[PDB]
Amino acid sequence: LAASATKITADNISQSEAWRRRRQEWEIQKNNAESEIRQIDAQLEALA
Amino acid sequence: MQEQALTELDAEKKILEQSRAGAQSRVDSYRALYDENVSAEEKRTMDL
Amino acid sequence: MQEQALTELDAEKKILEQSRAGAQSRVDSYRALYDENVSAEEKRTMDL
Amino acid sequence: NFVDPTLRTGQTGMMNTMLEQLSQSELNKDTLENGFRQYLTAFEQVADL
Repeated sequence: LAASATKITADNISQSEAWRRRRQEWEIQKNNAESEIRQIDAQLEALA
Repeated sequence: MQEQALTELDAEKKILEQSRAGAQSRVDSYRALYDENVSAEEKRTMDL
Repeated sequence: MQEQALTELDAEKKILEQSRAGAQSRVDSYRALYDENVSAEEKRTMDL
Repeated sequence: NFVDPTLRTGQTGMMNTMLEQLSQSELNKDTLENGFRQYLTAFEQVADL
C-alpha cells in the first residue's frame, strides 16, 4: 500500500512537470507572437 | 496612373493591418494561457 | 526623393532586427530547455 | 557553492517523503502544512524509540 502511494505521488509529480513544460511552450509561443507584432509594426513603418 | 500606384499602397496597409490583428489575437490568447499557469481545477487534482 | 529611398532601408533594418531579436529569444528558450534535460523533480519521479 | 537543500547525503526517509509531497507546483499553506504535520508525525515516531 506504501508502494501504491509512492506510485500515486510519482504520478502527481509527473502531472505537475508536464504542466510546467506546457507553460514553457506557451511562453515560447507568446514570445513568438509578441516578436511578430513588433516585426509587423516595423513593417508598417517601412510601408509608411 | 500614379494615383493607382498610390492607392495600391493603401491596400498594402490593409494587408499588414490584418496581419497585425492576427498577431495581436495570438498574443492575447497566449498571454491568457501563460498567466493562468494551472487552472483552479488542475490545482484540485494535484490536491486529490 | 533619393533620401526617402535611403531611409526606407533604415526601416528595413528595423524589420530585420526585430526578426533577429525574436530568433534570439527562441534560441535562449530552447537552449535552456535542452540544457536542463530532466528537471530536479523529473528525476525524483523516476526514483519513486 | 555546492550545497543543495534538496539533495543531501544521509538524508532520512522522512525528509525524502516530505520532499515528494512538496514537489508539485501549487504550494499553498494547506499543502505545505499537511506535509509538515506528516513529517512531524514520522519525527515523533523515530524520536519515541
